[PDB]
Parts: sequence; C-alpha cells; structure tokens
Amino acid sequence: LPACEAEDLATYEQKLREWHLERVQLIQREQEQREKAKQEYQAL
RNA sequence: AACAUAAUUAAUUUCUAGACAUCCGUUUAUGAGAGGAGAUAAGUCGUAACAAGGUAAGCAUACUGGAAAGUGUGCUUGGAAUA
Ligand SMILES: [K+]
Ligand SMILES: [K+]
Ligand SMILES: [K+]
Ligand SMILES: [Mg+2]
Ligand SMILES: [Mg+2]
Ligand SMILES: [Mg+2]
Ligand SMILES: [Mg+2]
Ligand SMILES: [Mg+2]
Repeated sequence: LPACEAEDLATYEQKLREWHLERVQLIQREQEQREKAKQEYQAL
C-alpha cells in the first residue's frame, strides 16, 4: 500500500490540473455566449 | 408572437395569442279583400255573326252603350258590283 499511495497521489495532482483547465474552458465558453446574447438582443 | 438555454455522449425550449359574431340582402309559405278563366246546366233579356243574316264582314284605334254591340277614321276581301 505505501507504494500505491505515491502513485495514486501523483495521478491525483495531474487530475486536479486537468480539471482546472477544463473548468476554465467552460467558464470562457459561457462568457462568449452571454456576450453574443447581448449582440443578438441588439440586433433584435 | 417567433426568442432563449445548452454543448468534452448530447439536447432542451420557443415554434404564439384573438376574432372568424352579426350579415347587407335574397327566396318561399301564410292572404284582409278584390278579380279572371273554365265547366256545371233548366233559365232570363235581346238577336250580334253565318244567306246581300235582312245596315256586307273584319283589322288597328277612338268614343259611346243592359248585353251582345253601335258610330267615326284609314286599311283588307277572308263580300257584292252593271241601268
Ligand atoms: K252587324
Ligand atoms: K243577324
Ligand atoms: K255576309
Ligand atoms: Mg249585318
Ligand atoms: Mg237590323
Ligand atoms: Mg274595333
Ligand atoms: Mg252612338
Ligand atoms: Mg250618328
């Protein structure tokens, strides 16, 4: 078990960084659609 | 009235809401009362037509009359025409 903890903890740090990047993408995509929504109302 | 969410399998939602009510008219039935035509069928009043029907007849039209009918004007023969 001691050896597995080191391996699992290393993967855990990688997952945290992967999750952080994916979360930022969702936040950015949300901002763009909301900005477009304003333009759509301006056209409407 | 027609947008908005969502999106590291992908989908959700919108994609509406009133007013289609009277009609203006148009047909038919009802018929106060007033007429017509026809038939019923013994009658009444005249004798208008058919004979040159006893005023030759008729047409259009006008007027007149119990009723057929009478009179005028033009027209027709589906009348006559030698004294
Ligand atoms: K006569
Ligand atoms: K007569
Ligand atoms: K005659
Ligand atoms: Mg006569
Ligand atoms: Mg006579
Ligand atoms: Mg006459
Ligand atoms: Mg007279
Ligand atoms: Mg006279």
